[PDB]
Amino acid sequence: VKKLINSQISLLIGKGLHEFDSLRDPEVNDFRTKMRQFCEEAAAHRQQLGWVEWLQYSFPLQLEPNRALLVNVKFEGSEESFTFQVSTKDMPLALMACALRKKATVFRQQPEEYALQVNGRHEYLYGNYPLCHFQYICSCLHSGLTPHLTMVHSSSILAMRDEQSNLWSLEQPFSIELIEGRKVNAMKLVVQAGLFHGNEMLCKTVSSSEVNVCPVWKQRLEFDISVCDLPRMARLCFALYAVVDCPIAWANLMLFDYKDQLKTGERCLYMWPSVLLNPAGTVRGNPNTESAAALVIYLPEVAPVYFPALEKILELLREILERELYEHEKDLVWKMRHEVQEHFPEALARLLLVTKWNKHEDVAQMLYLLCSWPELPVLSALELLDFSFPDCYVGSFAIKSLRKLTDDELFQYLLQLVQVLKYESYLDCELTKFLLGRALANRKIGHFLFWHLRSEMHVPSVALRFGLIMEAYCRGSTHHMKVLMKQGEALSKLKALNDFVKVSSQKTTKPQTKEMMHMCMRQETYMEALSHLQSPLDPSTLLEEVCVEQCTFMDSKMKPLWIMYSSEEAGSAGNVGIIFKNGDDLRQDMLTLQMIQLMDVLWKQEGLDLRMTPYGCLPTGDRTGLIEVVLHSDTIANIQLNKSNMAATAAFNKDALLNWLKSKNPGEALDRAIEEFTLSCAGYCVATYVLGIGDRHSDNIMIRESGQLFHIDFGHFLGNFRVPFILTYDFVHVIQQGKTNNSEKFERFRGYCERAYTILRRHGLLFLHLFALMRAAGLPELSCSKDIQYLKDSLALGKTEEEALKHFRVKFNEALRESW
Ligand SMILES: Cn1nc(-c2cnc(N)c(-c3cnn(C(N)=O)c3)n2)nc1C1(c2ccccc2)CC1
Repeated sequence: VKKLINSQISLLIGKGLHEFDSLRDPEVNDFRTKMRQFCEEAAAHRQQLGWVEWLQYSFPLQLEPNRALLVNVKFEGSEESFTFQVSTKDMPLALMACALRKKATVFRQQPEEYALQVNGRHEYLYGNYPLCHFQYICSCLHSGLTPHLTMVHSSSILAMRDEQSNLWSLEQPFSIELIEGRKVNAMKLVVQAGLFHGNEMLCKTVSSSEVNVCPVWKQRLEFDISVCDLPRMARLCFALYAVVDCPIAWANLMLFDYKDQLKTGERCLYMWPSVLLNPAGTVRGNPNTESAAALVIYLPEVAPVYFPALEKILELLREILERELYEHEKDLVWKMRHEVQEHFPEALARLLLVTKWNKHEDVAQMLYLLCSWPELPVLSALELLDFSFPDCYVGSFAIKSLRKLTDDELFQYLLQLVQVLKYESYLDCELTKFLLGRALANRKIGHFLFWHLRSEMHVPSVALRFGLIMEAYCRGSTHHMKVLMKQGEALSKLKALNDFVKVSSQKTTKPQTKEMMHMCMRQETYMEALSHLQSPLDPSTLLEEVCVEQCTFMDSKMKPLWIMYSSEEAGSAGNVGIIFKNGDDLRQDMLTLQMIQLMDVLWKQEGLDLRMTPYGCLPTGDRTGLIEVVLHSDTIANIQLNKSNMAATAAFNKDALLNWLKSKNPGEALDRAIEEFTLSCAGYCVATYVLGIGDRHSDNIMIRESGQLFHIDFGHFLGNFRVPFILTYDFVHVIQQGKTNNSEKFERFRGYCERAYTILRRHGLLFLHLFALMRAAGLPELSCSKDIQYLKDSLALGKTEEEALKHFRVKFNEALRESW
């Protein structure tokens, strides 16, 4: 039992638990015991939660950021149902009462004892909220479907819960002895060092002696800083390069250990290959000890030297610049530090960037203001998670301020918070305890936290950390671990199936490959593995019976698979699909879609539903991911091919899109699809201009039969190949309802673009903090300031609301003139 769980975690996280112990590292050993225990206490509090609190954990509510409707209600142990004509202003409790009365009259004889489960879904409807505030109700009111819900009693939810149980006295200057190395190159070799407190130097970059390629130095490198004035998060960074410039390898390390003690004596640093100095990189050596260039160095003794505790630390024209600053302006902010705490608390980030981290008296002065610093908003707190604020007490404060994050806000920023783990100096950190804690209190946070870490297990710089966090998570969730093993089981099968489709497509016809994909899919093991799991894209979505005849593959380079599902219990809402792609990095796609989804949230909060399609996209492994099938859609390209004996047969290529809409929306149903198209077009015109989505062509823009426009293939963003605003004649034609001149519908569409644009600019900083935290990912198109800059200009964040609107009008007008 205890052994099987250990072998289950190993297979699931894709790294044997025997490997962690084989390193014999006390830090890895300390994190494992402490986090195992932390996660087991969370598991314990959970198994005692009330039945409603278990619904908030296992099935958290999907809420939207009057008018009549038909709803179908049945009960758990019967096929018998009742269809009611209720209102969007009614709470679930009233519908639950109607359902219990209709039961009493059929069965010839309390609502607070039930929850409404969404049929064939891991979704529920409970709490004091009108029906239209629920995502499932809106997805029914929009598509034209009748919600199907089952009355689940308190005892059946409790049965689920139960079945799912488990110092200053050192004034000398800092120095190291650079002994030798064991690398490969073909010239002389120089080892440049540097002391860093995040993205900033504590002193200048002291270089080494030019020793020949054949390498021994044995030099005492002296740094321009004192041993008493080393910050706790001091980072000694190295770089090895060849000269007659060519980078070879880099390596970083902390001067204090996880137990706050200054390190001694000999250190062999297994270096990471280079693409000058890299302070942002991992402080753990390359795990490929056999094929890695190593650097031996000495950490001289100073006699145990522990970093002082907080009790010792604690004992030891201004308004015009508060909206990069000069050396005199910095001195002003630092002298005024007490006034900044009391009258400008949100300016904290600017005060943290002016304190001299190269002087221990200055740090304690800053930290004294910080320990009495009032709580900052979520927006201020997301800025302090950057590697630009590396201090542990700053990070602890940032986490403290982020504790007020709702489960909806935390879920929206989970990708950025997972990325910040790459910046952490030590294994046991506040961020992990916060993620793991918040994961174990919410199965949906826990699901996605797992997939974010699992997706990168093949990346050796994070493999140890990500694997230890997943192991700690499984300790606190034995049932979920098995639920996620089922998802990896389907994915292991989709990878072997896709490898066959790849080989087969280069040897035979598509109908021949398709038929054999079906014969392989219909094998016992494939039928079991691909059916009856939760969707890695959405835990609330249940992938029940796999529809083998409806499955195929797409013709693009990597032969993506088209896997269809159906569920008897769910009805039409159970007809779902996933696209399995293997070969491309899907990280940037996920980020771009999450940023569009965030835009849709900020628009919906202000009462604007621009009819957006934020379809799921999730990396699951090495160059492997899933995309969500948006049902009843097709590319602009396909529609425009204009084939004969079809309902979309056009006399002119321009009419193809409008004829396609007419054929799918007959009669009075057409006018709504023109509005759907107009709103979605405006939202994607803003999203693509703001995010710099270039290289747009008819085969990467899609339309739903409902009229809704949306983009696919986000392989390029932030201007990478200054992208101008885009307007296609083929779309303006549809907005104008097939008229040459129609300004009434064009200006209302221009209004949508203007309104959408302004709303985004007000949260411009939120996109700025989130994209800055994202630099930790290693996306080749999100690597520097020139990438974050594109967003600063696209949103004209410097300018006022009226100045930016005119600048946008020039961008919107230049797109219209470019439209043939
Ligand atoms: C009908 N239909 N629906 C889609 C569809 C639906 N939802 C999506 N999210 C995406 C998507 C997103 N990214 N992406 C990608 N990178 O490839 C694809 N595509 N595609 C088709 C087509 C198809 C399907 C199967 C076999 C041949 C041709 C006609 C192309």
